[PDB]
Amino acid sequence: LYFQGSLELLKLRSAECIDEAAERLGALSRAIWSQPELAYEEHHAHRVLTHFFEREPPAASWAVQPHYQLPTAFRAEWEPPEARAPPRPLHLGFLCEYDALPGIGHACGHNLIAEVGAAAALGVRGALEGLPRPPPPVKVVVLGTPAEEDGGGKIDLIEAGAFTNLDVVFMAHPSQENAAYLPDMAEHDVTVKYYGKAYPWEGLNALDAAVLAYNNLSVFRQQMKPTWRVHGIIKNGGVKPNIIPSYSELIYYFRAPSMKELQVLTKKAEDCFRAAALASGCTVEIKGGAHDFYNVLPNKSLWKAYMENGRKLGIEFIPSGSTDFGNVSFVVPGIHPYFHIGSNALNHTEQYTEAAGSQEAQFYTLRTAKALAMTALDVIFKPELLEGIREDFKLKLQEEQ
Amino acid sequence: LYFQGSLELLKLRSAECIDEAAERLGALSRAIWSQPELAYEEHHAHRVLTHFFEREPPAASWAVQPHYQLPTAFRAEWEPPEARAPPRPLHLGFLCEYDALPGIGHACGHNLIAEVGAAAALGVRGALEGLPRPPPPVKVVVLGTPAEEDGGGKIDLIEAGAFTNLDVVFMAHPSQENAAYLPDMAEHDVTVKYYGKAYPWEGLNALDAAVLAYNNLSVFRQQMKPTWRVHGIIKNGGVKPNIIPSYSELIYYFRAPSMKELQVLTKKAEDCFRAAALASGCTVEIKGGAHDFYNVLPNKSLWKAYMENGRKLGIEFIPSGSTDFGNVSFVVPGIHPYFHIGSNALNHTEQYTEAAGSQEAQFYTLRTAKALAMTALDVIFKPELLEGIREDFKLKLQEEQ
Amino acid sequence: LYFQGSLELLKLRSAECIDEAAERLGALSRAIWSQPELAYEEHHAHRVLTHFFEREPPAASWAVQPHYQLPTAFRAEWEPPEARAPPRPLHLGFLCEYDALPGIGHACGHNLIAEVGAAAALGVRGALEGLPRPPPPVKVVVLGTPAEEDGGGKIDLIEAGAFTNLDVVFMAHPSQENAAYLPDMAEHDVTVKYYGKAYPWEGLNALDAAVLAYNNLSVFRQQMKPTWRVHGIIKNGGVKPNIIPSYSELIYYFRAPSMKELQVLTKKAEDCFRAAALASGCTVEIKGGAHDFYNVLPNKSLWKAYMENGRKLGIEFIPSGSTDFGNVSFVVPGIHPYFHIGSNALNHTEQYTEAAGSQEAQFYTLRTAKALAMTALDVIFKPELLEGIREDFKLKLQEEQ
Amino acid sequence: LYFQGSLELLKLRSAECIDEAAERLGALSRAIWSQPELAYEEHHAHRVLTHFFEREPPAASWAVQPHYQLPTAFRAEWEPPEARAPPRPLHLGFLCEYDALPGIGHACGHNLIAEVGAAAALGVRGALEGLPRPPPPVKVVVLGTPAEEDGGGKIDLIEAGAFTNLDVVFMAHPSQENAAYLPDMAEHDVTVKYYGKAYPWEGLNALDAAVLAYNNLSVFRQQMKPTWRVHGIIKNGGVKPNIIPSYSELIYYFRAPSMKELQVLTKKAEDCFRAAALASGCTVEIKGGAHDFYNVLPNKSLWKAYMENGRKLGIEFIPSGSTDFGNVSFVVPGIHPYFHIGSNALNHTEQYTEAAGSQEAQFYTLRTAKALAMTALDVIFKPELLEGIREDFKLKLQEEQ
Ligand SMILES: [Zn+2]
Ligand SMILES: [Zn+2]
Ligand SMILES: [Zn+2]
Ligand SMILES: [Zn+2]
Ligand SMILES: [Zn+2]
Ligand SMILES: [Zn+2]
Ligand SMILES: [Zn+2]
Ligand SMILES: [Zn+2]
Repeated sequence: LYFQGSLELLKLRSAECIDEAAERLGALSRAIWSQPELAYEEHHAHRVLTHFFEREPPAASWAVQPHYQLPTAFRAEWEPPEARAPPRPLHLGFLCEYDALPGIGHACGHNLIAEVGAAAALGVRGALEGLPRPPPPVKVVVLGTPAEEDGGGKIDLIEAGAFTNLDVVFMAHPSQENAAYLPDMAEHDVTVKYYGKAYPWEGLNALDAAVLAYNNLSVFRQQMKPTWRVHGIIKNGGVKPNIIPSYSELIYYFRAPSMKELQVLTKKAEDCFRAAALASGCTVEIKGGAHDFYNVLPNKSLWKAYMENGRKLGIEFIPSGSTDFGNVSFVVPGIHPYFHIGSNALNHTEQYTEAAGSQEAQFYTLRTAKALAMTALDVIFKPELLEGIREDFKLKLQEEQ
Repeated sequence: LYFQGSLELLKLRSAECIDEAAERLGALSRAIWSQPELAYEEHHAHRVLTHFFEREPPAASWAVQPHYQLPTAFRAEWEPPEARAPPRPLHLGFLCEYDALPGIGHACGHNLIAEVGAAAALGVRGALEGLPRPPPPVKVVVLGTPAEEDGGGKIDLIEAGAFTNLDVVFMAHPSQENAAYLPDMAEHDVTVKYYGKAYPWEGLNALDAAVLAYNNLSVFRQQMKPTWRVHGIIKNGGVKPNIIPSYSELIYYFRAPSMKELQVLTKKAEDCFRAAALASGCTVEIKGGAHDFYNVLPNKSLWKAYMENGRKLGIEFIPSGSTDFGNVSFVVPGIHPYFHIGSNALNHTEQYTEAAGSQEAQFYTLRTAKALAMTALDVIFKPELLEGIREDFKLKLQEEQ
Repeated sequence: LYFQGSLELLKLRSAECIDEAAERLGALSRAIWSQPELAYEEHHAHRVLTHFFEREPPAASWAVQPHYQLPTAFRAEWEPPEARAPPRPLHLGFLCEYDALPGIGHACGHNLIAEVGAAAALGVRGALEGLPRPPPPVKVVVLGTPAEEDGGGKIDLIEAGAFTNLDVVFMAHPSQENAAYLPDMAEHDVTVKYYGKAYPWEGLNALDAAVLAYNNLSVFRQQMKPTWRVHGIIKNGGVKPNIIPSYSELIYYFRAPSMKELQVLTKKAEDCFRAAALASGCTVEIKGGAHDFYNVLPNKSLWKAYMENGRKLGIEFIPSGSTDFGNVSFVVPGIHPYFHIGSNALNHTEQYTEAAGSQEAQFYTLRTAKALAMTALDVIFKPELLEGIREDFKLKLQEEQ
Repeated sequence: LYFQGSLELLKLRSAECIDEAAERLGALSRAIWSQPELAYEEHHAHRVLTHFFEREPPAASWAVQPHYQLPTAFRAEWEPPEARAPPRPLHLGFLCEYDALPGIGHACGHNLIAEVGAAAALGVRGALEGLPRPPPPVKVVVLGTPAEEDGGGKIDLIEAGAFTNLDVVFMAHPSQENAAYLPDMAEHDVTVKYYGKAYPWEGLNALDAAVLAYNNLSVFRQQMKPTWRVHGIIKNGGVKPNIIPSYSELIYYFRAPSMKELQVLTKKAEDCFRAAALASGCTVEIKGGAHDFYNVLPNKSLWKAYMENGRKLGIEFIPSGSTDFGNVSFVVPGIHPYFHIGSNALNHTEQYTEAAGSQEAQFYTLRTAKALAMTALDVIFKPELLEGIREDFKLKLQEEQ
């Protein structure tokens, strides 16, 4: 309330600090949206974002590390520059995504994800910078995570230990409605290659193998759990009709709400692929993807605290697929709310690219960044909340084996 | 020629003896045709045929053994009753078939097969009975072989040793044209049963197994040798749609021109059946038929001698499927000529039953019986022919491993 | 409260009247459970239930009509016998089901459905019988509806106009948990018959038609809405392998949450069935079931009033498939709550038959009957509720076209 | 015999003229074999062959027309230069093929086909050049026909009228054995394209269409005539698994021994392709090849005359697929004998390329060219043969509708 240094007053400061930075935050979104770049090729977005945190006044007050582990990834850190000597500081992480989609551009609104992560972290710092009483030990960490749509850049960062010292991690994703949580499933990719032998009696038909595998999985759909998903293509199904195909290649991905269910679904698919080899006489290589994507672990305490802030900002509550943030949420407590940006268009369509770059989307983006920053302030000043986040994180970890 | 006791004169005697017996031979065909009986159920035909050889004058001059090994099989033997004491007699076999088809009756003309086997043997005896100079040691053996269309009664007789002491075996089969030999293939029967487990996620779908097996074999047809044949049905594909089928059953038969090719074809089918089990998660029982049918081994010497007789009778030369005579032809040299009976109807159709019982078919049946009997006389009096039959039989046996 | 003739006091009377009748209501359930009868064959259950309402004291105070429209259906009615002359009486319906399942008996607990419908109606009458002040014009109607698991006896009753004068209809169904509503989908049954022509070149393969139809639907599953369901069997897939099958027969049922979605799903299946005919060369008969089952329309006012009563009885809130009550709920406002009976066994399994007939299930059955009866009392004495039920019923009817 | 100007003496002259030209004919084969060129790209072979006939002494005695209708086709003509004025001259055609195979080179021995056509025509001219008595009116015509393995260059030449004035046409093809005729079937090519629409419920799956078409044809194989052939590939079966494929493409070719059978086979395939569209909901384009290849019409008189010559040369008598010579044989009487070249390797394999260019193949090639040339001499001097060829050609034309 009207009290010296209230949490409600710090929350107001962070919202004022975000409104003051609206112009240059909009420029940041425009720079990434206008130059769409694909996974691991986000060189321009990496330059724009590293320069953004280097130029925040005072110069070099954000400690920026470009090319952090990945060439297009980065890391920016800020803390109050004073020590006292008590005693573990709180580490709060904010993620920026910035990879686009082939052909249609930023049809997932990833330019706004970079903006919202930068804005939230800016707002937190400004609320803590305007504090007389020595501020609690906090480090604001920003991580640029490339290649969300393909590869999974967060996973490469996890393998470098980038998340081992974070206590909470925040990010947000533009969608069609406002929701503090939405079920993103685990995912496993696979590439299947069949090899036979090229009169047609003396023939092993690798095209038959591909078709029989397709038939095997198709009838299996009747026994799939209703939450499971299986999609795939025949990449190579022959070259010339006068030669019996001695090579075929399929590309599939499977999805399930948990890792244990995903392993069961993957094993039944493996049987379907191996059966086609047995029936055709071909040999088969089944090569899984480099990284499995994890389902997103929810955190009741963090989500309930986030919704209470958004309701004050005026957000009314009620996705794209699977994200490498699920791997993050398995090692650091986090939230990944989806927000609406003034459009009815669907994600990963051409009309969403229009909305993602529109002037009208800027209001909704900064508003949700305000909600993230206030939620970070809650964790900083409510120790009962921090233990609540850690309790919910520990319990959900056991239920996922 | 016009020489005392010429082979040409004995051949004429056998034709006269067959013409004299035309009336009662026609009655024999009529008795079997008018009362069609199925495999192993030919009780009436067994009575008619045993009574036929018992009534041939003088009474009991044919040594008849009813219920020989099988209830509806029989054996009849005749030899010149005088001994001399020299020295191995020649054993000449003639087979009678007499089983019909379900519903359509004697649509394969099996009544005429019984007639032609009885007639040939009658003609041989009459040619040798009217001989003054002590006749060469010969035993005429007639074997009633039931269950040709299903089961294979000749094979049951082979297992009892019925063919171990025969030197040559004769029979003939009514068809659409006249041919001393026609390619009957080997055959292997199989019954495939799938077992699963009965919400549908917790389900093993045995109907999927049947359909996937069908798909597996269907695409395999492109790589089958053009002489191979595969036919099958889904006998049991479920009972009620609201229960996931936990049981399915297929019935298939495979055909190939040789036993070595048939084993290769059977092994690829086995892979197709097992792949469906792997893809569906079901277990599978693959039960082969009680008896595999063999392809018919030709005998150049016997066939060339048969065609030379038929040409004298006026027969001009150029099938149903697979016959257990192929198993016989692997242990005794034999011939299985097909003959035309005055009709364009196809075997195993309703209109062939009409032809098989017609008066017009009697002329062609007795004519081909005349050709068989003269061919038997050739073997009896041409030792160079007998060794030629045995040489060709020995060589063909090696080529079939 | 402690007021002369309170609704809370009438609700207590109905619970006392149900407890007093527990012994003979248990006997009623035992009589149906011990003699399981199938659809349209429930002659013994029809006798037991008609005799039950005829014996309720005073004799013939329930007006019983046996063999109502169907041979095993019945109708029982009671009202206060006094007229006043004001003015439309309220008609309250209670349904009794009593058909079992082949082999496993009453694995859906339908004996308890008959009991709960009889008990609810008994409790309502006893609450209104013990009233001095002239009671509001009410008619309690009980309808025996045979053949729920097959055929749909309620639909036959709808076609006779049995529901045209009911204002509200009640029934309850034993399951695994307590829920005032659970989503039962619409359903459409179909029987598909393929006709071809019986050498195999001159052949139309009706078995191919069945298998191709199966393949057509199987790959379609990937594009089915996740709430849709398709299940089917190959009833007839051939008779003998040596005859090319000229006839095949499939039996399928489809489910969708609305009639509009069900028509779309049925049309795509029709394309899959017709494509198999085109590909094989066969003709096809597609024969839909005699009666389509409708999805169950919820009624917010009735369900919220029912849950408020159950909470007082001690019921804690949170199915089998599709029911012909959905057709009823489209013409009369109704509720179809599911209740737990002391077991973890699943419906339509052998172990549920054990629970359905157990002594332990009697407490839960009478308890839910108490909840239904009190809910009926709410409708009788709260005119604001009756209009609320009619408003919600009218609006839901428009959303379903 | 030893008679002035005997046909046997002219036949000897043609064999001597071919032996004298062995060195430069071998060089011709070597020039084409060492520089393999594909269909319609045979620029170097066109230069070599046109220069060959231009250099035959006396210069320009062969009237050479380069770039005849096609850029790599050619035409060379020779006749005795003297007129007499009687009266229609005999036109005798010899074809040269010279296109190779992708990757493996001249694995069909087409370099030897060019050689044998040049050699036969050289031998005919030399036999007629060494004649005093005015020679009968004959024109020797050589036609370079490119693109046999793809496209069908003879068909392009037929459409230009190149064959309308030929009386007999000769060519020969290296294989594994010596045969005056071998059954080459008719062929029809087709390209099938499926178009759908890209959540997956709102999806038309063009990949399903391709797979269902494959299933439709696969089960049809059981009812195909045993002489029919169907082969095909899935050229395009998707691009990325996360997008439902809205486009697929198949490439198939069908073969049958006659055009009437080929139309029936093509119509059943058309049904299979259209059924997949109906089942999937996609639209379909079925585009047949630019040119259908015809089966080769035999000519008993020409073949019997050819075998009588080859037997004198020492050839003992007893393929690759389908050839555009079948279209030629439908408008001009011709023969297309296959000859052995000293190898057991199969056509269109890497080891056949070795044999085709070997020194050992030259003897067999020149020998068969001798047989062709003597057969041409038979037609020139036996008018009874010419009418016999024309009678057999006319009758076979009616049997093919
Ligand atoms: Zn995305
Ligand atoms: Zn995204
Ligand atoms: Zn038969
Ligand atoms: Zn037969
Ligand atoms: Zn039920
Ligand atoms: Zn039920
Ligand atoms: Zn070739
Ligand atoms: Zn070629």
